[PDB]
Amino acid sequence: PCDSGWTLINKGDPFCAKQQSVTGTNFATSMTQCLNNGGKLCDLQEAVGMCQTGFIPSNTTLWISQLADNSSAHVINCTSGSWSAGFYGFGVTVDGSNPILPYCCKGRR
Amino acid sequence: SAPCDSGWTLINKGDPFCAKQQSVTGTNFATSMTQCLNNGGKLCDLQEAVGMCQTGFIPSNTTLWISQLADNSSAHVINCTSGSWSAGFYGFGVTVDGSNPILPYCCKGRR
Amino acid sequence: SAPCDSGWTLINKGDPFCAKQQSVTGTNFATSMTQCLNNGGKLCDLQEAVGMCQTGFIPSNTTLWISQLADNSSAHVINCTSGSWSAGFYGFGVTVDGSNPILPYCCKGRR
Repeated sequence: PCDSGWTLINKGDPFCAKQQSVTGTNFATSMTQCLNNGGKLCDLQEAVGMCQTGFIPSNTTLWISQLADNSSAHVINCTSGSWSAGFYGFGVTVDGSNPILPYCCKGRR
Repeated sequence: SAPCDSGWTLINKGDPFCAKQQSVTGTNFATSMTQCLNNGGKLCDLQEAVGMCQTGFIPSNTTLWISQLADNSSAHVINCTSGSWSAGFYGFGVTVDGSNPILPYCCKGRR
Repeated sequence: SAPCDSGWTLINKGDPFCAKQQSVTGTNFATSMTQCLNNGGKLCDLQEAVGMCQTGFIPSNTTLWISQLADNSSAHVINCTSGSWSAGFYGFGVTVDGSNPILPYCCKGRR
């Protein structure tokens, strides 16, 4: 159901996700990279589903698609299956001990 | 040739989608989302709730979670009354909006 | 077959999706959402607007609503100029962003 390099996440309506980088990347760069790879930054529920599946490693922070304000965006941290929310300015690349990784999601093919 | 899974209902607003009421009891945000994800769907976003209210699939005077955070600790709810909608927000652990219970509704794509 | 319906354009950015400018004059948030819902779609989200700007579908110096709320009374807008985007927020009844009319854009899934 997913293109080469993507993974079928079986939560909600199953979708396809991919960790796009191992480097800490800012918000706009994350979104643009994912858009160039035929996908989008995952929303809140897709992040929660990937965390519940174990697809996202424990204690990992990623940018989700929601804005916190005109100059900030929300991050989701995944640890031991549970999710927590935060936000940062568009230019931030490191959420405490975790570099903020870009994760792309897209529909089933 | 059914447009939805059994237990789900086609809402003809925007691109028609499939909605289902998960529970009749007030439920917090995290449990709402987890139950929707475990029922093959996800929490309805703002426009899906507006469509379900305009169609009448959501009865008058109904408060339900939507899939947008209000801050790191809160999420938005939508109240539906007399065919019109209004937005509010509440902490994750909250299960009640005034006299109304915050009910979980799930949405997914038309099949 | 055709990826989009008559009037809608396939946007080749992110998950490729069908889009349509719903009006040429400033429209408030609620009327924008209602027009989109009544014409088979919904207000585009943040990444859909960013893609439409990066592909050139959105002309330069264009402000449009998106589907996210900034609070219970306001919604976010995206302005596209050159290849780049910026985020603002305005009350539901606002029609103009500075000297830019707030235009409604509808988005939906392909095929």
